[PDB]
Formats: sequence, C-alpha cells, structure tokens
Amino acid sequence: IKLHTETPCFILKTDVNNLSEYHKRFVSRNIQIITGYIGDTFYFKEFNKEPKRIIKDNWVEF
Amino acid sequence: MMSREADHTIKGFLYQFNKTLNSILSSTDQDEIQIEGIIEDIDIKNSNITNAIQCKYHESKVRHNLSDIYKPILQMLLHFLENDSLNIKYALYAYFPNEQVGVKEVTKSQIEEILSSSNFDYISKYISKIKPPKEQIIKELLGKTSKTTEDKTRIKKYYETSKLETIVDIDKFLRDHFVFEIGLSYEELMNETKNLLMKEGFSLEDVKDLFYPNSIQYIAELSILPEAEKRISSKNKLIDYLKGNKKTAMSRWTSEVLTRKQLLKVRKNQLVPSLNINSRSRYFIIDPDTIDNFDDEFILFVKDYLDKYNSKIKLHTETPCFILKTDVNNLSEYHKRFVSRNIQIITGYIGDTFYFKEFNKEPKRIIKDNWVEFKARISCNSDEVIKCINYKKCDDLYIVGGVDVSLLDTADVNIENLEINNFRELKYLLSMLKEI
Amino acid sequence: MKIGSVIESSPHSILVKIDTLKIFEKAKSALQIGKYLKIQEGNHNFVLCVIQNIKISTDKDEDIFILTVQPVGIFKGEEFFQGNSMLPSPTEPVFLVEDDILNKIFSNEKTKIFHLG
Amino acid sequence: MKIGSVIESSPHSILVKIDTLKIFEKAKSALQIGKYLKIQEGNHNFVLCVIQNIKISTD
Repeated sequence: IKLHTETPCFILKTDVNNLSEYHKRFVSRNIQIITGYIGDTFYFKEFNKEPKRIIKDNWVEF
Repeated sequence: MMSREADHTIKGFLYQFNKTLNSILSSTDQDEIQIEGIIEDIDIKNSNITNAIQCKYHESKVRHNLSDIYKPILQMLLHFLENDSLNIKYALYAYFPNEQVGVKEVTKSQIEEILSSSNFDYISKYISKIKPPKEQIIKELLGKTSKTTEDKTRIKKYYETSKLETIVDIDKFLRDHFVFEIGLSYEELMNETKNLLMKEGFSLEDVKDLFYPNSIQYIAELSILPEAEKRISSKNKLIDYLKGNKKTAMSRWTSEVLTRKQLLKVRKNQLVPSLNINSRSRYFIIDPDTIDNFDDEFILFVKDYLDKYNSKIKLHTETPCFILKTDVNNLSEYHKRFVSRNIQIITGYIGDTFYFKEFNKEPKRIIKDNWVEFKARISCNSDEVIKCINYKKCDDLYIVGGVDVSLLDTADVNIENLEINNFRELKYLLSMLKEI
Repeated sequence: MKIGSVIESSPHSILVKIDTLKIFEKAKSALQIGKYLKIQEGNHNFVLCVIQNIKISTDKDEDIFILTVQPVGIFKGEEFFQGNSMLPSPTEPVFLVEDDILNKIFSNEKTKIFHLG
Repeated sequence: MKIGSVIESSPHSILVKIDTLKIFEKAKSALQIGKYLKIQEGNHNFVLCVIQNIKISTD
C-alpha cells in the first residue's frame, strides 16, 4: 500500500455488457475495480479519480 | 369551473366528520357504529355504508327558504336509482337556530312538490336522469354538448307543462331510504366536545392538537377495514380508554386544517425531537407517483437532506437510506442523475444482480479531509434489500405514501407515517424549510 | 459566518479553534473579548456564547488559534432560553451571530420597551 | 454498561468514562450537574452518586 502508488488500467476490445459482466465477476471475488460506466453513459470524472488510501487499515478504494 | 363531484366529495367529508363527532359525543356504552361507507368508488363488496349525506345551511332563517335541500335530495334519489342489496340508510342533517328538533313531517307530498322543481341546473343534472323526458327532441337537447337560451327555455317549458313519471319507487325511498333531523351546528360544539374530552387527565392543548383529531380519524377508520364484522363495540368508556392509549401510540393522521396551515403541518413539531440527534439512523420508504414531480425534484431533496443531516464528519456517523418503490431498473437513471451532481451514493446493484456485502458495508471516512465513501443508500423495494434492512435495523422509519410495511421487523423501530403531496411539504416537515 | 469547531467543552468554559489564518483575519474584528458567537447543538439548536479569551500561537510549525467562550443560553427553534446546561459535543461548528438573532434576544413585550443604546 | 464504566474510585470522588458519542448524545439530558447515577458494586449492591463535573473533549 505504501510503495505501490499507481493504479493499472486495462482496456478491452469488447462492449459495455461484457464489461458489466466482468464487473459482477470481480465484485464476487472481492476485487475493487472502477469502470467509469453508470449503466450505459461514460463519466470522465469517475474514471480519472485517484484512489484514497488508509494505510492504518490497509485500504485502497479501488 | 371546478367539477361538482369535488364539491359533493367535500360535502360528504364534512358529513363524515360531523357524524363521527356525534358518535364520539354519544359514545357512552355499546354504540357499534357504521360511520359512512361510500367513497364513490367501484367496488362495494362489503356494504358497511351509512350514506353519502350532506350538511348545508345558510346564514340565518326561520324556515328553509326555498330550493335549499333540492341538491342533496336530488343526488340521493339519483344514487338510490342504482342502489340494491342491503338497505342503505339515508339521512339529511342541518342546523337551524329555531326549528323542530327531530324527524320532520316527510311522508309523500313534500317530494311531489320538490319533484316539481323547474331549475335548469336541476333538470340538466338529476331531474332528467330520474324522470326521462317523453320527447325525442328533449332527449337530443339534453345530450348536446352546448345548449342555447332557446333550447333551455323550450326544455323548461316542456318539463313545467308535460307531466313526466319515473320508474323509481319514490314511496319506498321516503318510507325507509331517508330521514331528516334538525341538529346542532358542530362549529359551536367544538368547545363542548373539548370539555367532554376534558374529563380524563390529558392536557389543555394536547386534546386540541393530538387527541381529538386522532379520535376522529380512528373512529372514521373503524368502517374502512375490509372486514365487515370489525364494528363490534361494547362499553364505550372502555374503548374510549383504549383510544386514549391509541392516540398516544399513533399521534398522527389528521384530516382537516385543525391548528394546521399551508397544506400539511402541525406534525412538524412532533418530529423535531428525533430530528435533533446527530448519530441517528433514518430510513425512508418513498412511493413515487404519490409525490408530484418526483423525477425532477428527488435529487434536490436528497441534496438538501444530506447538507443538513449528513454534513458533519465525526458526529453524523449514520448513513441515510432511501428505499424507493420502483423496479430493479430505473435505479441506473437515478444513479446517473446523482453522479452528474457530485453526490456519492451506493445502490448495491450491478446491472440486475443485488449484492448483500455491497449494501451493508460501512463507508470508510477520513477525518483530516472531509471524505466519506458514500453519503446515502438508494435501492428498490425488492425482497433482498428488505432483508438487508431487517439485518441492520434503523432507529426511525419514515413511510411516505402507501407502501407495504410488512416483511420489516419493528422490534425497536419508530414508524412515522407521513402523507404528503410534494417535496415542499416534506422539506417543511423535516425542518429544512421554515415556510411553505 | 462559519468560524471554527469546538475542541474542549465544560460547564464552565468551551474551547473553540479557528480553521485557518484566512478565516481569522477576515473576522478578527468580530472575535474580541465580550462579543458573541453561536455554537450549533444537534441539527436545529444553537448555544450562544460570549468570548472570554483569545490565544493565537505559531511556535515553530504549530498554528494554534484557540478561543475560550462561555455559554449564556440556548436558541431552541426560534425562541431564546437562558441557562448553561447543554454542553455542545466536540467537533461542532461555530457560526458567528447575525443581526436577527440579536434583535430577537432584546424583544420582550411591545409596551414596556426603553431604548437606551 | 448502559452509560459507561468506572476508571477511578477515591473516597471523595469517582471518575466515570462514557462509552460512545451515541450514548452521550442519547442521554445528554440526564447527564447534567446535580443528577444521580448508579454504579454497580459487586453483583447485587449499588452505589448512588450525584454528578458533579462533566468534561467532554477529544483524545
């Protein structure tokens, strides 16, 4: 948490529905990811926000 | 030009209130009342019906002037034209400073001379339906959308001249389906009602604001239950004490404008003590299409609720929750409308799948900043979200509109039914709006 | 308007801390000994206080701006009640005082008034 | 522990620690100078005490 400070970005050649399915599957396995889609509309400010960290609790937002 | 049906409903409501107050005054022992019973609806499965009666009176007059009770009697006869099955016990109530108190001399001739009325409004409204004309010309004239002065004059002359009969058993209506007692004016009897209610401990203004409306509504609600056998009542003093407990229990659902301004009010001062604690969990159960312009004002209402009850970073440790009554869809559009306004919420739904762990998580907060992960929970009325609500119970539960409160455990939960029409009312009841 | 938050509360005194240098310099005139501040309490109530002490410190890299205030009453709803038995909870904002509240304090009746100053 | 716990007992004074903010805010009216408190002393006995000072701060 204290050393790895940057977040990876995976971009896929798929559609939004497959992205939602992958989001479901990640959430099932307790992996916090952000897609930038609320339904069908993309959002600039959601996608490019830095994750918050609480080093005491070893928590990263996504 | 307001519809006359609304005025008739208002008159029926006034009769319901005054007859209920009469029953409350006469509630001494074993009353077993059947107040009201017709709301001008479709289904009448269980009768439990008194009548749709009206109480109208002019300023002051020794006799009943002229053409006074013509509207109520005409409406009563028209309603009787489609009345059957159990007997419906009609009545007519009025006030007169100097008149015979009790049943008036009403056997046969009164109606025959009332039926001889020659008013255009009466003929167009109820006389035509009760007594069909014997001419095709008059039938065509009545059905016309627009009527001229000549048509109205020909109509009036035809009804005054031609003797028209009817197929309704008038004498049967007069013998049983009517009664006319000259009563007292309940506007001046409010003081006597309060004095009679001022026989227990109670209080001075508590009877005025809390006990009397609750008694009126509870008695009026005795006949709205689907079961027709629930009206069994005996020893009215004991049920009066039971209602004394019930008024403190419920302490809401006031009908008229008593002590209450704008459209709804007076329930505000009772919600203030609970709305003054920082660390309290408040769950809202809203029913959309019961609130005007819900789509364009829900987000602003949420913003104004959170900028007052979820602003403090350390004292406001409880996350509000808004369970709407919609489908699993239509939550994405609300989420989009919240994101565009920089408000962080969680739904618990990814597409159409609900997640138990995503709805019961406590938001991580950082006190050096003013960051909370999410500020509210907004979901639908499905079974899994109700199970989540039951898993983590709230301190106060606000029911807006008519929503099935079943499947919700109420161990230590205060239920606060709030009937409203728009978001100004809700803002005023939650003390985030000083005026209307 | 907003001035600071409470650090330490006692029935004798309440300690409030100023947010930043900018806020304190903006409202330095209003923060003198004998003037009035209001501290929220709950979601609708306020506790009026009078400033007794000011103590601003920048020893090394420690910015400290502490006021000591004393409650004189509580503003429940739109009415004013005297007393010193409310004790606002820590981390509670301090909001200065507007003219409407002060005017409502010195209202009394409408016939026994006496304008002195 | 409806209200709190005892952190110090002396023949003249007994110090009591409140559990949480929620408890203090819920029962703030009852916790004023001059009011009364019960402190469990054993399994059956109780000690009735009068509140004399309140001090609420941040650690």
